[PDB]
Amino acid sequence: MKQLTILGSTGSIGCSTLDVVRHNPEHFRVVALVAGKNVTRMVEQCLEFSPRYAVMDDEASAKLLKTMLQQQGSRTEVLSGQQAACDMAALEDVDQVMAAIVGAAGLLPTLAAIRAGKTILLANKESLVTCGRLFMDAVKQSKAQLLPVDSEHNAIFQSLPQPIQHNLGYADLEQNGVVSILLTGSGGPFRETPLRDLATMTPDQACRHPNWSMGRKISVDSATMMNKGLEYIEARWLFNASASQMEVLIHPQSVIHSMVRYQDGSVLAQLGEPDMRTPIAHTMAWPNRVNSGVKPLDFCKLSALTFAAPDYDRYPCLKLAMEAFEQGQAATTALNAANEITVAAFLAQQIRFTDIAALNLSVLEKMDMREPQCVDDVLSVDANAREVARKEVMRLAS
Amino acid sequence: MKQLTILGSTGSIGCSTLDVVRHNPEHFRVVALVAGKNVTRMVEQCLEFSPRYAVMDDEASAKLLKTMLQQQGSRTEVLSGQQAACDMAALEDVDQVMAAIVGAAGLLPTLAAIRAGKTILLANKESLVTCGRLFMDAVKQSKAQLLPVDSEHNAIFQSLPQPIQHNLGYADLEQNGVVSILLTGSGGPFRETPLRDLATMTPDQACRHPNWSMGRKISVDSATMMNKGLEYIEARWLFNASASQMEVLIHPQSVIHSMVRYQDGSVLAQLGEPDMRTPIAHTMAWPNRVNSGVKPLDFCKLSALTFAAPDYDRYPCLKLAMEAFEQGQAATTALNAANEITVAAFLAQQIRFTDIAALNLSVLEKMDMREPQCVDDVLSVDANAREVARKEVMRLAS
Ligand SMILES: NC(=O)C1=CN([C@@H]2O[C@H](COP(=O)(O)OP(=O)(O)OC[C@H]3O[C@@H](n4cnc5c(N)ncnc54)[C@H](OP(=O)(O)O)[C@@H]3O)[C@@H](O)[C@H]2O)C=CC1
Ligand SMILES: NC(=O)C1=CN([C@@H]2O[C@H](COP(=O)(O)OP(=O)(O)OC[C@H]3O[C@@H](n4cnc5c(N)ncnc54)[C@H](OP(=O)(O)O)[C@@H]3O)[C@@H](O)[C@H]2O)C=CC1
Ligand SMILES: O=CN(O)CCCP(=O)(O)O
Ligand SMILES: O=CN(O)CCCP(=O)(O)O
Repeated sequence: MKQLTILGSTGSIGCSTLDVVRHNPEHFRVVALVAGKNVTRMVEQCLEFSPRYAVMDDEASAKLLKTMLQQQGSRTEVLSGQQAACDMAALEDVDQVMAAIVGAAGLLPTLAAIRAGKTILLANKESLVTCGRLFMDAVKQSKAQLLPVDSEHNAIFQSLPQPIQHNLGYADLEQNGVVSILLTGSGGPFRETPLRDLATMTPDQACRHPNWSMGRKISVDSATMMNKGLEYIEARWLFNASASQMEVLIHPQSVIHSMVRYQDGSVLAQLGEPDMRTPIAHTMAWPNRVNSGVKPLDFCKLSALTFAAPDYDRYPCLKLAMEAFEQGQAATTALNAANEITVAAFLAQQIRFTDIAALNLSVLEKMDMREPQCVDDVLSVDANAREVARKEVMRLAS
Repeated sequence: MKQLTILGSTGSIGCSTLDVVRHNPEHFRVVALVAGKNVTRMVEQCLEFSPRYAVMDDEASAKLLKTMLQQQGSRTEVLSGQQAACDMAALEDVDQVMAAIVGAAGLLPTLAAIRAGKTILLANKESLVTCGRLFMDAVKQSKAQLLPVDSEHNAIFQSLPQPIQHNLGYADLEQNGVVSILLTGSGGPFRETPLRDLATMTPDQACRHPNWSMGRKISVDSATMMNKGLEYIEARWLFNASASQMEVLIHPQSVIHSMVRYQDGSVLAQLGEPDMRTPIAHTMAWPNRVNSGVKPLDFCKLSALTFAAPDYDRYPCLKLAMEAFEQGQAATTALNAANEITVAAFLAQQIRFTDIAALNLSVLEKMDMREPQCVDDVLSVDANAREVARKEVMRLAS
């Protein structure tokens, strides 16, 4: 049996992860749950799975949680704060850490798991994007194995040969017959929206993905295709790919999750229902397999699968992220930090949908800072670009 | 470097194979070529690649070949007949044998390669279909590794995990997380032809595949979907799959070549241009990769990819083959033998297109014979069902 600490257990991926455990009691046991403010969800999960520990990031939420748990007679002890999260990710009995906190806030707890040599089920993409080579150095230095959870990177992982799978980010693609990595695809809920209508799209409209049920941040990133930009940066670190070995493709139907080109013409791909339990269960069981709760993909009830090239006028964010990689880690760290702030601003109805890409570009220009040489510098650049992002948000606020 | 005997070098797959060699002189060398009657093609290939030996099955064709070769000053020695083919497939210097003769005639030379412990690049599907468990017993008994060349079985092979790849036909699918094998797909050139028009389709119309350039036999089998029936039988032996672990799906566009379901919902698939150099080059280089001459599949210039369930009224042959597997090896051997005769009859304009499935059914009923216990019995059943098939052909001939 394998034992998990789940970071961000109350989110969409954390809930999908717990459902995989729920469908496989004899293979998986949850030792610790870690979240932020969602008390009702955490108390559902603590009473159900009886974890040893439960962390809420915010102190007042931990108090409410302990009151309900101690009333029912639960054995789950409640802690709080960032360091508690880091300690839960480094427990001796833990075999796997589902890194599924949203944004760069999940960096430090995820790095604690990596320093303790845990198997990292990596979903929290903003952490790798913002930390870059320093994240990959930390994994190599320790005894830790990265298993990508993100639909796209998991699909690519499953379509890569074993020398790559067993030396992720350090193996050579060309030596193993890989020409490029094909990153798909959805294109968001405003794919077919007229360009001049994009600015009037509300948060509720941006969070209604046709195929995916996700958190709010990641759903807005799907709409702007900043998600694909962040996954592009991430894929280059995860799979040791250069700009010329990367491709980006819109696939509206979200059936194909991503692909890998090979020298002989072959393209290996992962397919299935647009449902995160599948890739989550891939990593939890790898190199074996388990049932995830997802039913078999019925090919006779599908929409015709199409592909199209991404239009940078429709998706200014994609361009921002792809060029931020060429600009370096300071700009990338600054971009991700800015995108976190502007997406939050958009959801709070402070700015318009298309203001996300305008203000993101603005923050990047106003940032002038040295390339991070350590994790502290990564957080200093992140903190400083958030300050700038907030100022710009208020420059477009009613 | 690796050295090949190519069986059926002058056919469509043999030509595709030689083009892979042509694109990789430093990785591949042809020691021997083996064909039937196509003298102009064999003399092209002997003068180009300067093989040690060249076999033509028919004696008069070997004479014509030797005349031209000895005039130019070629070092290639010409032999003839079936035993010569078997000896070429068992030469000490040979590393790989491309089994690409059409029909059951390729059985014995392919079995010679298997007894000599060669790496079998298996394209000749009628040999495995007609020989069944006895073919798989011969491979296990020897030091031989099967690498499927057929578009579909190669795609499946590339989408299966390594324990299956390294113990093909003897490994357990369920233990390795495989739920089913998804076999696609094209549906032939008469897919959208009205049912009542099928009987007036000419040989020339049946050999015009939208996506594939193949030999005539295999193209008619695509039109009746007997090809998919033969690949269904073959897939069950190659990958140790039961009826419930097999699926059949029409995919008109021929972009996806076949897929594999997994327990967690995952479906791994191979994609690419409909071009046999790709899967051929997969096997020749495996587990490495080489260039095959096939360009990268442009996803932005594709037709929408559709899938549909096969209709047995449109494709009576598919039903015949799937049920012939339940009926045993004698019926399967008899069916394949009958289909060889009727497809030949159709191409020679002796019977109509839809007469293929009628006469195939007829032969099966009139056959009453014991299950083969050895290779000799397989050939006795094959020989006897050809006799019957010929009689039935003349019962519908003008
Ligand atoms: N959902 C999906 O289909 C996919 C998500 N991802 C990525 O995975 C990550 C998770 O996304 P998703 O689950 O959708 O986001 P959600 O908004 O649904 O949930 C995020 C989780 O993180 C927790 N969290 C936030 N801040 C902290 C903190 N500082 N300390 C500890 N926990 C915190 C939240 O707790 P709480 O809610 O209690 O406040 C919540 O449980 C993201 O980085 C996303 O980009 C990648 C591919 C797919
Ligand atoms: N073409 C394709 O895309 C695919 C083919 N296959 C299978 O692979 C095999 C090859 O098919 P394909 O190349 O299309 O067929 P072709 O008709 O194009 O060629 C068949 C080859 O076999 C040779 N041959 C026939 N009889 C004998 C004999 N008795 N002794 C030695 N050689 C002989 C022919 O020689 P000659 O022409 O000189 O008489 C020819 O070179 C078939 O079993 C087919 O089902 C499977 C998947 C795809
Ligand atoms: O894992 C899932 N994602 O990454 C979100 C996919 C939606 P997109 O393809 O529009 O980014
Ligand atoms: O390798 C190629 N084939 O098997 C022929 C494919 C055409 P079909 O899918 O119609 O059988």
